[PDB]
Amino acid sequence: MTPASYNLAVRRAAPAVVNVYNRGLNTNSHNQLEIRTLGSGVIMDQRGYIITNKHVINDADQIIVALQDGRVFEALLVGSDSLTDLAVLKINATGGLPTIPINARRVPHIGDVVLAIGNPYNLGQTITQGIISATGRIGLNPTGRQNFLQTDASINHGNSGGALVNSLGELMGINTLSFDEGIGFAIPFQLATKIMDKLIRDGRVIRGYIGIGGRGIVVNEVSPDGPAANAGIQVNDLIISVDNKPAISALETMDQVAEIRPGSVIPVVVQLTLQVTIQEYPA
Amino acid sequence: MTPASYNLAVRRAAPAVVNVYNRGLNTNSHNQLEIRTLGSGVIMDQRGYIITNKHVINDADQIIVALQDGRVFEALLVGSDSLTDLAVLKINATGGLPTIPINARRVPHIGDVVLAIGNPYNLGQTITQGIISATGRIGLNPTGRQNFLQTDASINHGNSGGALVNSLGELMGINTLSFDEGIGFAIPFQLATKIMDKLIRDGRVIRGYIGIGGRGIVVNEVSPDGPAANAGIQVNDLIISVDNKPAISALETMDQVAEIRPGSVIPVLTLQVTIQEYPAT
Amino acid sequence: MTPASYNLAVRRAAPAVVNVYNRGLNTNSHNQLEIRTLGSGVIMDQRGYIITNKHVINDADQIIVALQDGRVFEALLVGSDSLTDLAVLKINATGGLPTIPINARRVPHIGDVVLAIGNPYNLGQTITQGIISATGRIGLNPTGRQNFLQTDASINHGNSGGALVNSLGELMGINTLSFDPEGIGFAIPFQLATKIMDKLIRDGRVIRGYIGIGGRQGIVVNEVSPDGPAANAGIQVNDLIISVDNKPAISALETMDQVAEIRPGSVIPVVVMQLTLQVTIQEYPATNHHHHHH
Repeated sequence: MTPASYNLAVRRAAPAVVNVYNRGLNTNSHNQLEIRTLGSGVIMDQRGYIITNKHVINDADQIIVALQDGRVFEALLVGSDSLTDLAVLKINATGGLPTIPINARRVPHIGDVVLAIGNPYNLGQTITQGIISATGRIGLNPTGRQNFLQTDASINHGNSGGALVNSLGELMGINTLSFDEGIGFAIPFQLATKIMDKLIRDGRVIRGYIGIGGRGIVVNEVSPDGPAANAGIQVNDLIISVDNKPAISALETMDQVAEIRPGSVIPVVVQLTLQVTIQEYPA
Repeated sequence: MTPASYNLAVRRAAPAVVNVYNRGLNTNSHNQLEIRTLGSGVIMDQRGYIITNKHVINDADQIIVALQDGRVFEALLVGSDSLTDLAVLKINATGGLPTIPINARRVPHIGDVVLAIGNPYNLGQTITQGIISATGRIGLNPTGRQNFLQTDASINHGNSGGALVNSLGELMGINTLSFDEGIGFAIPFQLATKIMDKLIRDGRVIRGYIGIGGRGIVVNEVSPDGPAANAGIQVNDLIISVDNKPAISALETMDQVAEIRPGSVIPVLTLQVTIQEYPAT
Repeated sequence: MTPASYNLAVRRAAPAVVNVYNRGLNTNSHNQLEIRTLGSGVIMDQRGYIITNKHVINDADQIIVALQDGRVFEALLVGSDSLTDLAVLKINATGGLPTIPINARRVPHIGDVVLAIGNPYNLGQTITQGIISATGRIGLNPTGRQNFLQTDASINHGNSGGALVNSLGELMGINTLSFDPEGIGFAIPFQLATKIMDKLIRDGRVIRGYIGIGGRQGIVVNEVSPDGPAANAGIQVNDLIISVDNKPAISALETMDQVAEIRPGSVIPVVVMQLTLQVTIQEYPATNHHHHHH
């Protein structure tokens, strides 16, 4: 017979999970480059773009990336995002690079078997398995850990920034050491992809803000003094059209707003059409 | 090729797992119902019965149940049992209720893949995967967590009182934290079912108690003047037969004793013994 | 539609996993064999040899083994090995024994599903599942936890000395509590455990060949310990080894594992760069200092 195994997922995806090293110049008294932090990362494509955790590369003076095939490269930071604890690096790829399998049409399901791939510097590349416990949201509106992907695969320091893949080796998400026990989190791959593209284009993730709450949609708390204030909007009414389409849920409405570029003026129903200019999510 | 997955089990079972909120008036003073303890529960049937843990509902003064589909209900406490940390609730079943898949003929086996489904109101409904490490006894004589079903599927607070199902979505047990590292406990579903019915029938679990720790069956203790001392029972003699059936093993006889109602007199020479309700905990 | 299950692996392998009890005569204040330390062990074959952990049987005044089917036996300590934390026990059972399924041709793969079977006397036989996170090395040459097999199957006190098996019930390794580790367990790869057990059965201890080199179409000497088989012969520091005992000297690790396998006292030819040199291999420097870093 054939022993049950997830080796196919490993062979397919593991070569694209790298070791990421944050090194500093003022870490020791002799001003010699020294490791301050370690982590994992995922090569996204052949141009040399790698996704890792922001907390892994914070304040580094030199970022080194090491691959399983032995190659070592210095990486450049292209940008980071505190809300997702994601950062994007850029290595100068010569001779081709291994890249993570991705299936943009695949829809992750609660209960899908998942493998967490991390290259802890304390024990070599490691793999652990669990399942997807909650799928998380892929929109740009920040809502906290409860909306990241959750899994019971062991996620720890030698995993963080590494990959979460299904049994086919396809990228399900980017492992991230906690947020907000026995449960780990990851940024859904669909959001991790959107964030990387935004970080390459602009050097930061620009989100659309409107300062409103609720749960038609009832404006529960909308007095952040943001845009919703400097326009037609009371602290106790019900909005209808987010812009030109129904405002079912608050969550599924803050995502539309997040994608709206700052400076844009849109029509917020409530039926006195009061226009508002979207701002850039607070620092 | 399709990704390996236990989503089938999830689709079938998760809608039947609910959040349970234990509110309390004499929570801090305004004398207003403040949420004191959260938990999970399993909707068992269309009559609206729900199984959760006894620790979740202790001192509630008001219990609320929220289903994954959004509906919220006030719940009636129909009974609870300390020995198994189970409690039964009942809610309005009018509009139809999602129910947990259950197969009474399904024999659980060590090695079976199981999913632990808990509805914590902090990170939402969470599903974890493991296997059954030990099947546990389904008898009524209380013994201890050791005889409960054991699994390595993460069992925590946002799980406690929730469901443990197999890959078909069928109920294997009810997750319980602890009350007779890496391993969690659950009440086997066959015991949970028997406990729930006894609670519906009498409002409490009534257990037979003879008081003969037979560690044939070699007796070993009958000191608390138990209904054994008050009959033809020594202190270190064996037991060839009880209630008229064989006396093969001790744990299968104690579950048997706990199954006969208190008062009744049966043959245990032969000084017809009288079973008396288990000692109130 | 039958539920997903690893019960088959359980039925084949769990019977071979036993409880091991280590007692001592001066445990209490009455001078009676008092259960000190517990553990698990695995019956490797019908003759009655059993593998368990060294730390479980250390300082044992009497070792007893209890099988799942009830049978209970007193056991003989045939030997142990600190480096791998393994020990071998022997029990005389004339009525047939349940043995662990073993397939010497199976090659373990990273991602293979595994079950950790531990027979503790606190919760009964325990079974947990995970996968192989890293396969580990199988040579005799000392290495430390980093090269044992790694798994996310949970490895604790009630597992140690127990079995790690694949979904067919075949032995992948022997569970061992850490070495050299958060939610990661270690096991001695079965190929290594089998070699160790054979050596313990024959010699009562593991005898490893030593050549005295730390050299990382040839090998580059890094160090040449004082008074070692290499030190006391043609070898100083930057010498290029072409082959040892007339065998292509490709890798340092392969060559070191090859030396560990050579009986001490043997005299072998070591080609360097042309320059043939006769070296008499010694026993591996006796020292329980290997996993300390000190």
